[PDB]
Amino acid sequence: SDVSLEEDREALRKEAERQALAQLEKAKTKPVAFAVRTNVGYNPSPGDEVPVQGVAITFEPKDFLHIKEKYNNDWWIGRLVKEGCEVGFIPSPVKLDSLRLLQEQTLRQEHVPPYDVVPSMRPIILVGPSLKGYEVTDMMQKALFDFLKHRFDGRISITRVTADISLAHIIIERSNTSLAEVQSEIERIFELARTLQLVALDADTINHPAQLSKTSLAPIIVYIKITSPKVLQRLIKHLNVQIAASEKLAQCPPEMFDIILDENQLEDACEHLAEYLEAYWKATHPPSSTP
Amino acid sequence: QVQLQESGGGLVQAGGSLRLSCVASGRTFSSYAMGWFRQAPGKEREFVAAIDWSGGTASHADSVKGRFTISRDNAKNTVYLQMNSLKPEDTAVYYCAASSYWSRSVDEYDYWGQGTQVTVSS
Amino acid sequence: GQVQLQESGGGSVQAGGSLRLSCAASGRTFSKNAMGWFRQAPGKEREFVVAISWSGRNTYYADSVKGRFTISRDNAKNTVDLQMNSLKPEDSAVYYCAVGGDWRVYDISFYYTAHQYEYWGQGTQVTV
Repeated sequence: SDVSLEEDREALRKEAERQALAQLEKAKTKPVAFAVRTNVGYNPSPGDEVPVQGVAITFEPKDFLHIKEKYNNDWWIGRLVKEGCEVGFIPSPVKLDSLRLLQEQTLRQEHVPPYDVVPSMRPIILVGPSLKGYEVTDMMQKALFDFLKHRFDGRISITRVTADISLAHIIIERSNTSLAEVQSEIERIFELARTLQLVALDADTINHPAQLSKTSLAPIIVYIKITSPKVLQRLIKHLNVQIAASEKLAQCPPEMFDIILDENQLEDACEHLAEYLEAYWKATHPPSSTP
Repeated sequence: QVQLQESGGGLVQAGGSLRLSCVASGRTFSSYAMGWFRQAPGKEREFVAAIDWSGGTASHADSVKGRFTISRDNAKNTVYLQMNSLKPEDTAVYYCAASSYWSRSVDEYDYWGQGTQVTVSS
Repeated sequence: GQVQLQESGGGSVQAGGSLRLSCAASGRTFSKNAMGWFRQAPGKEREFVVAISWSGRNTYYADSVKGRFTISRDNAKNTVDLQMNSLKPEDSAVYYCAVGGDWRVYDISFYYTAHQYEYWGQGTQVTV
């Protein structure tokens, strides 16, 4: 019986792999259902019982994953958001938590959830050179938005966000001004990125990347940096409040920004931002997803 | 198998506030996205709100945006639905459900509660 | 003893100086393993310095060395290099390279934790 059942199970496992593989090919051109940012890394092992052997996706902490379908309770179908990465099998939180426990027992070693749902396209948010609401920063950011609207026409959505999305004590600030409106704007930003178009936000209340680091918006922070305090004073002529936060932005650790635009010429800064966003467009629109 | 139990339903008034809760069994609560669905009599249940695993991301139906707020605490295995500005159109049986996926489709949820009835007097 | 981590590039430098450390791994290809550097000063407990992911896409530095040190990795040659610039006397210690364990599921804290590293070099001295 032990031999006969192993033969029947091998034929059943072989057929399940063929259909699982066929389901994977269908998912190459399917729309992205949602995206997650990972808090863990995953190195697939032969014993993980992947629906198709060797076609589980490897990823690292803080990676972004585009999810296409639910295969079963243990497995999703999706891809790492990176050029050259194709759709594969991604473990669900149910599966990841069991693999994590097995590892801890093997090595004799309440975890934070491994995935956070984030927008399918990370929203672009500009910070710098100084405070928003003033002419110098507003003019330079409007110049960058106008360039993006032309360079990425038909591929980008630019929208204004007047709600304080940093509130996504803070109790007093939320009492100043409505979590309903903030949550509504958050969901609106998620919706704008659903079809994988680039999303750029004119967020009035976001002047520093620490104000939106703890959110699930996972934004692309673009730092328009005027390195010379004298040039800023020249352009301004409330200088005191403006010069202080430009100093504050310069003090920020560099890894808190995704792009630092410190080029001495504005046209070179626009090309730098355009090159970065074209690479992000490629990473989110692989050639295999278009047929 | 996760068991879910809703509570908090009853007879309420338009303009008031009501807080529903759902307690889950098992030790894998944080591995599931939690959703709330509501059901008119004789009709199929429809999406209300969903909250992701850590509670950092939520989605709300258009008709309840700004009025209803889903939340969770993984330490008590509990999901909440804060319903403010109750309208007569909110009268329904409310169900909580658990999914290993992220979704607002009924078919992609794996475990369901028995529901709790909310009647909003006009 | 099939796995061996050979380290080179230590020595003594004047403060504000620079040095390059390197570690060549042999015995395994270590293609999905992290690789990092720890250091230990006399009378001080061992402490994390820097680590690089198996892919080379992600690096992790201790705050005490951020901006001054940089790590790189050549997997074809199975080597890691640590460029240390603007060296300070508090950087004086024996530096050990290490290969991460065969992690199946891991978070960022694995990179900073010595007991998550499986193989170690013998150490190289670095003074001021």
